[PDB]
Amino acid sequence: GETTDGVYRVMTRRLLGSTQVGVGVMQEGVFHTMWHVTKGAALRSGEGRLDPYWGDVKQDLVSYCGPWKLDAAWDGLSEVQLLAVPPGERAKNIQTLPGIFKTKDGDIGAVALDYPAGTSGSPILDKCGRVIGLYGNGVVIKNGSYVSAITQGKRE
Amino acid sequence: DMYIERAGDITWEKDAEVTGNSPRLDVALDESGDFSLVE
Ligand SMILES: Cc1cnccc1NC(=O)c1cc(C2CC2)n(C)c1C
Repeated sequence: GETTDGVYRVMTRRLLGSTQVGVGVMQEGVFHTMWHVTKGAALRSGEGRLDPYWGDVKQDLVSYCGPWKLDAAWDGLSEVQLLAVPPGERAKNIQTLPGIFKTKDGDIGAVALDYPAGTSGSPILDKCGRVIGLYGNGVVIKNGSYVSAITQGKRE
Repeated sequence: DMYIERAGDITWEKDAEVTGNSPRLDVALDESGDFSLVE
C-alpha cells in the first residue's frame, strides 16, 4: 500500500457509487483519523491492508499500523490552516484563528468553518506545517453552523 | 469496505483564503465522545 506521508481521503463502496466518509493523515507509516469515520474497521491501501492499532471513542481518534505519532499543539495565539479535503473537491487550505472550547477538564482550540461531515479527519496545521489535530468533532451553535474541536492525540 | 487515496502534501500555504470567527464556547464531552453546549 501507499505509505507516503500526506493527507488521504477515506472512501467506501458499501453505498451508492464511491462515497467519501472522511479524511486522514499518514505520518511515519501510521494512518491517523477520527473514530467516527472508520468505527475501528480495517482499511485498504491498493492491495495492502491497514489494521487498527490504537483507538478511543471518547477522544474520537484511531491509528493504523502503529501508535499515534502527532504531538504538535496549538500555541493558543497564532492563526492555523484547516487542510480541508471535501468530497469530490481538491485539498484546500483555509486559514483561521481558532476559538476555545471551555470544559471542566481544560480548554481546547476550536475552528468555526462549515464543511460536509465527509471532511471529518482533515488536519489542522501550525505555521511549520505540523499537524496540531483533526477537524470533525465539535458542536452545532445557535446559528445552525458547526464548530470543531482541534482534536489531538497523545504520543508515548 | 473502506480504502484510502492520497489527496496532497501537508503544507502551510502562504496566501490561503482567510475566513471563520473565534468563538469562546462552554461545552461538555460525554462518554460517547459527543460534545454539547453547556448554558
Ligand atoms: C458523525 C459524528 C459522530 N460522532 C461525533 C461527531 C460526528 N460528526 C458530525 O456529526 C459532523 C461533522 C461535521 C463537519 C465538521 C466536519 N458536521 C457538519 C457534522 C454534522
